[PDB]
Amino acid sequence: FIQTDKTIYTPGSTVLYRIFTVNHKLLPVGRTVMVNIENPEGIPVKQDSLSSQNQLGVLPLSWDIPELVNMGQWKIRAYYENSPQQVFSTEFEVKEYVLPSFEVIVE
Amino acid sequence: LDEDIIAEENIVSRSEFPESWLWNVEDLKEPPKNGISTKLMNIFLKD
Amino acid sequence: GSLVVKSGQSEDRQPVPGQQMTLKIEGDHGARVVLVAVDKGVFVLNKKNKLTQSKIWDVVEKADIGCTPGSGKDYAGVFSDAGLTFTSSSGQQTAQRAELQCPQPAA
Repeated sequence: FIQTDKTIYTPGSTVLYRIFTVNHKLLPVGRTVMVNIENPEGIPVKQDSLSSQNQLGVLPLSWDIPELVNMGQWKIRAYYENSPQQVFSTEFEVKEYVLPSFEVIVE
Repeated sequence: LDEDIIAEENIVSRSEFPESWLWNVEDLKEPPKNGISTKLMNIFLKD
Repeated sequence: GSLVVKSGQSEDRQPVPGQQMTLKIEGDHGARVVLVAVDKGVFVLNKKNKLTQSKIWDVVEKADIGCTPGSGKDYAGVFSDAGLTFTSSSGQQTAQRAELQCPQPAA
C-alpha cells in the first residue's frame, strides 16, 4: 500500500510517500521492496531498493520533483523482489496550481 | 503611534503556509487500558 | 483493531494560527502510527487515489480464492467453489484446478 501526503504536486516541491509491507494476513513483514517512479509517458526516472527489515512494515521515502518536467498523471510502482509480476501502483498528479479558498459541491 | 490602532512594526505577518505537514511517526507504548493505548500529542498549528 | 484520532482539548472552540493543541490518539498497544496533515483545499483539485480502509478490504476480497457464494454441483464442486481441495484414500477427490484467477465472469 502506497501513501502520498498530497494528491497533487507542483514542479519544484517534494513528494513524501510511504510503502506499507504486509502479508496475506495483513500483518507486517520484513521483505525487499523495489520502488520505481514513472512519468505521464510511462518512463521510470527513479528506482530504489530498500528493505522493511526491522522497520515494522513501513518504508518512509521522498523524491524531489525538478522544475523542468512534464505535467500530468504520475505513477509510483512498487513490488516485492520475490514477485516482479505482482506490481502495486498509486498515482499523483503534477500541475502548476494554487490552493483556492472555497470548495464547490454538486449534488 | 498614539492612534487607537496597531503600528506596522507591531504586526507579525503569517508566513508558514504549508500544504502538507505533521509528517511524523509515533508509537503507542503507553500503559494500555482495555487494549486501547492513548498518546497525547502537542502539535503546532500552522499559519 | 481500532484507531481513533480526536481533539485533546475536551472543551473550547476553534484554535488560532500558531496556537498549540493536544491531539489524542486511541490505538492498539505496541502499534506504530504514522501521521500526516493536509489542507482540505488540496482535495478540491484532486480527491482521487487516496488511501482508505475500505479500499484495502476491497483488494483483499478480490484476491480471494473462492469463486462461489456457496454450494456446488457435487461434493467435489462444493470444496472447489469454496477454495479447497479434497483427496481421500478411497478415491473421492475434487476437480483439478490449474487456473490462478476465478472463472471469467461469463455473465
